[PDB]
Amino acid sequence: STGSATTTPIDSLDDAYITPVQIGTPAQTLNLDFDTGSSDLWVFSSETTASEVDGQTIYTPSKSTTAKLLSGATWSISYGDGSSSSGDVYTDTVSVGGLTVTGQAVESAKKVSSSFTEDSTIDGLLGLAFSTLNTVSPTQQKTFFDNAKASLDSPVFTADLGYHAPGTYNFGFIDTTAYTGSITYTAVSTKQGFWEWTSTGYAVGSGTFKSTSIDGIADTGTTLLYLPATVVSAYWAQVSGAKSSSSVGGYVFPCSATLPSFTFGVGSARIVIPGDYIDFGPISTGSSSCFGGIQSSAGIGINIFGDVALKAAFVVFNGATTPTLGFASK
Ligand SMILES: Nc1ccc(F)cn1
Repeated sequence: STGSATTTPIDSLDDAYITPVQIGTPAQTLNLDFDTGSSDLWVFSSETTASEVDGQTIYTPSKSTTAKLLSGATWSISYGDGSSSSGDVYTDTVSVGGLTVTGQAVESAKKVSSSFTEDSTIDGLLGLAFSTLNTVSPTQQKTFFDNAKASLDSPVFTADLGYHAPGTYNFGFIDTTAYTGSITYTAVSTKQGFWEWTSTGYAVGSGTFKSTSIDGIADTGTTLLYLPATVVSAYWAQVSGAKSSSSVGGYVFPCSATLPSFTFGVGSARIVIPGDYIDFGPISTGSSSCFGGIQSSAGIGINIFGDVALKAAFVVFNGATTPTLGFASK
């Protein structure tokens, strides 16, 4: 079997991507944030605190003839940005563009933090990292990918995020028309539960490539590219007027600048992120100071190849016996 769904940026800056997911019987379509950095499938629901719901579409388990309460199961999750959610668990039918999973754990939110409330376009998340990070207690649950894997034509899923454009999440196959050249595969460590790999280096604009090992995770759930301080300092040094701002919370640059590109290594292969992908618009409405898309990972504890980097490439999350990552230019 295979699945294919269109993923769409939530706004003009590509702050996040939403993909419609069908839940329950009859189908309840919720727009979820597919996150290769987490492992909980959670949704806004009929159980979410009224004041915490502001425009999102909710899942009503009582109206699904296939929804079953998972006795005594609860979940609670905290994310890198300080956001969080928690609640109870149902098992229900979940389909992503023609690919169906019966008995998939759907975590119904009883509480969501202010950032989820404020984001009316995101109805919940669909975790695509390794099931070892799933928060369901006392019995840990599996991800949508983990449950569908045995059935897929190939044990893979692909991310093809667009820059100010629609894109695709494919399950079970590799669309050879969606990329140029070849897919270069690289080793994955699942010890932290993430799609963790090692980049062979970087280049800033037309500058010389620095061969250096950068350990990080392929994370579609993180908007920006988070790299070591030395690397990020080398990038922003090429932009006139760029500076690290403690009040804003990162590197800022004059909105009138034309940003240099950023290249990262995948083995001998190179993925080029055009400069425009690194522009995250005014720091505050009407300001001429803009927020950078490449930020330091010094406060995080891990380098993050988020949407900024991934949207420059066709990405294969290969769930074979020994999992690996594939990257191609497109
Ligand atoms: N890095 C993040 C932050 C929030 C979220 F829901 C997922 N990933």
